[PDB]
Amino acid sequence: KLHELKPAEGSRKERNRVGRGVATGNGKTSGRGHKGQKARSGGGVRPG
Amino acid sequence: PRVKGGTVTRARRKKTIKLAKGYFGSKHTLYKVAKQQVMKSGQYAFRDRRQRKRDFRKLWITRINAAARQHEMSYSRLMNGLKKAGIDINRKMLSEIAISDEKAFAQLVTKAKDAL
Amino acid sequence: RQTFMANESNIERKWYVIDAEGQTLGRLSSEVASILRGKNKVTYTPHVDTGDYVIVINASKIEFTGNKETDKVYYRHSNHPGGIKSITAGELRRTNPERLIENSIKGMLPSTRLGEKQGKKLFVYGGAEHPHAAQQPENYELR
Amino acid sequence: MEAKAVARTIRIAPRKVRLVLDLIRGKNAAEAIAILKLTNKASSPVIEKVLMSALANAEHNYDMNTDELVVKEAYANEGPTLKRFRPRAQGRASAINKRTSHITIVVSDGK
Amino acid sequence: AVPKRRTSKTRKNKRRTHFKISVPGMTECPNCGEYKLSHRVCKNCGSYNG
Amino acid sequence: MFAIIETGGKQIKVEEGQEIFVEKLDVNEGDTFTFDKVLFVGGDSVKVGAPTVEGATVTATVNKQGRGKKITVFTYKRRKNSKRKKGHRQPYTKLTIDKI
RNA sequence: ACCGAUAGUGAACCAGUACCGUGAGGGAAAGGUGAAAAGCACCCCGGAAGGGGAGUGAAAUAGAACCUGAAACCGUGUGCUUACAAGUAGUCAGAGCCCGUUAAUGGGUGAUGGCGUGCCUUUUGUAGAAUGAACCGGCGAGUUACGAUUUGAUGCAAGGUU
RNA sequence: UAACUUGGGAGUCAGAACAUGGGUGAUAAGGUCCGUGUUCGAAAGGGAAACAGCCCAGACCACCAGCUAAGGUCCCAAAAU
RNA sequence: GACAAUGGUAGGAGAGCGUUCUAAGGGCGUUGAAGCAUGAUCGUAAGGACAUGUGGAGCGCUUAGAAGUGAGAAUGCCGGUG
Repeated sequence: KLHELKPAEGSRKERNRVGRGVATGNGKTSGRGHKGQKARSGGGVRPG
Repeated sequence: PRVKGGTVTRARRKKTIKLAKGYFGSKHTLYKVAKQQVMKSGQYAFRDRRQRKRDFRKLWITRINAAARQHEMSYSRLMNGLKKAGIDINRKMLSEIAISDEKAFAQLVTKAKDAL
Repeated sequence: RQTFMANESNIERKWYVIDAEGQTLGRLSSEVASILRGKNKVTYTPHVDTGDYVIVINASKIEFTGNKETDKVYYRHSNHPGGIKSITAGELRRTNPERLIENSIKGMLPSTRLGEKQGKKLFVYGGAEHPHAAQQPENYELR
Repeated sequence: MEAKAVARTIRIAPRKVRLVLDLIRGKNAAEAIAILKLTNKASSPVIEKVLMSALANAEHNYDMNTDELVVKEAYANEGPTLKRFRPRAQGRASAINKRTSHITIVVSDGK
Repeated sequence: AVPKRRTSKTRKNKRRTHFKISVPGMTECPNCGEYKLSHRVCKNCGSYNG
Repeated sequence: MFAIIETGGKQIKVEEGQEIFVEKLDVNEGDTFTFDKVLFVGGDSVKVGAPTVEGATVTATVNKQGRGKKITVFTYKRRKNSKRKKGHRQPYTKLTIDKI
């Protein structure tokens, strides 16, 4: 039926959004830290 | 789809202004000023709720001591006597009977002295 | 919640008289201050005045201890640059015995709106006669 | 019952209008006219016309007598502002506000 | 010397306690019948009697 | 006369023909409950002693099983981005004394 | 499973227009009466603008500065309270006075007592005299494409798959 | 009542005071560099007048219930003139 | 039922609230929808109802899917007003 659709259990998960308030856990710094090269937009160092 | 704001920001800010009814000046009008006062009010209530119990216990002891001084004996000496006899009546009930029935409190004082 | 509270409609105030012959200044003041605050009554209420009026006779002829006659100094300031004044306890006792007793007692009371009013019920007289005979003051024995 | 008159968008600042309005509240009809005619203010001629036009309504649209009338309400509101500019020193300019007001007068027979 | 803090409307209303005008001081003219300024003439007929 | 009873931690003085509020009990609405612990009995008669009076129960009638007014619990830490909000309603029991 | 007038082309209106520069060049703000103009005949205050009646209309506080009409901010009247008092302006306790609800151990105000030095950022450490905000409203920041790895679900299975 | 192994995701590399053993300085510093503990950092509550690091003690929520620690019992200010 | 645990910055893990659009099913509305204002109401939180005034034509509910999905700070941008 098109008005009772249930996906398989354990097969769907909601994504994570950062910078959406402090109660979520990733509000201000969005999981980056404080004042570093890795805390800027543009990446860090090369994989090697 | 473009999700534009509306009827959500306004409905959430007016709840804070309603909680600040009766404040002085802009503290009941402006959301930014009123929001800070509500957080302070909540912090104060949590602290004062537990502090309220200490204040009322100290009031009963003061009234008990004054009533005991009229029988030529002290508060720290009276409470020691009651526990020897095992009266097991708290300060709240001791204070109420010391102003309602002054004759009833005299009976307890005599019993405490008998037990030394 | 059954704790009794006192208000202005069920409070009775009395008048007492105390003589200061051969009493230490601080020891007389310690007991007097507890009477003005109503701490000796069983219906004590911290936010309502429940005290009694106090009359103190013989402000003079009060005794100190040690060398307090000339080694106890009272300072004050007139809010002007360099203006500070002083007086000894011995000089103050014979020039103004009433102000000496008042200051010692009033310093033992809380400095609030209610405390500033409870100190208005104290009467100090240098001699041995008081003009408050219309009331019914009783002699008070110190504990 | 009550008769009223309103004048809208008068080129006078609201703060200056209220100075004369507080002198006529609750006054007699002839007393209020006399006060407005003997004061050397800028809003006195304007307010008087609103009062005299409010008395005319009470005598024509309603069957009242204009000898027991009193002033029950008298207040000034504010309207749109005319925004001008004035050149100051060093090449910059400052804003100038030309404010307007709405003047209302209510006369009541009583009862 | 710029103001350090914003002035609240409680202080502003207190300051304007004495900012007011009063009645001119009018008296009745016993020739015209309506009020006129003291020590002045009646505007309706120009009668400064007495 | 008056009596002193305990209904868990607390102690309260009661008289005949009086409504009291205590903590939640297992009793239903309208049933009859009795207090088996009395520490003091006063009034016109001879004051009874302690720790407990041998006998001398107190009976009362249950009126309702309600809940108290909601209270908000809010705490936060300055400059640390920490806060918490909670609500609490405390159930109670309303009784009316009819015999001591 | 694109926007709905701060969005969508810079431009929903006669916009590359106003306006700014010697010049190349830069570059806006402004949508809505009502189904039908049926857009107030006539009376009163003026010099006029405006207003009060009457009338048209379901509605005129829909009167062309015209659909609804929040906040900052500015004025009028009222119930309680305040001119001996040292205030991050609240919270807990509490007499007195005025009312009556989504009817519940109700609402408004506040004589007195206790406790109590804003928020964010950055710091070993901030009431800090270290930074930021005049106030209110709107907009304003981890997304998509192609590859790699890991976890869960599902189909087949020495085969699986376009 | 925890340790070890293999895999997914991080943050951190400016620390401070107190007690103790030292170097350096001047048996100076709220000085500086090491070893060993506690606390703060990231900890509210009580005491030291106020006072991150000292003493006692680790807040799930509600009550006008009882006993204790550090420090205290003449008045402010609860408890022995 | 019996016992045990529940202070927290950087950061890791889980369960949830609300907004816009789409599919299917089922509803409301000129005897009055959204929006706006007030109220002494409900849940452990983000939040959800009901009544009364204004308003004059659209809007919720259940299960799924998608994202221009949540504002107090950037000497932030635009408009209004002290």
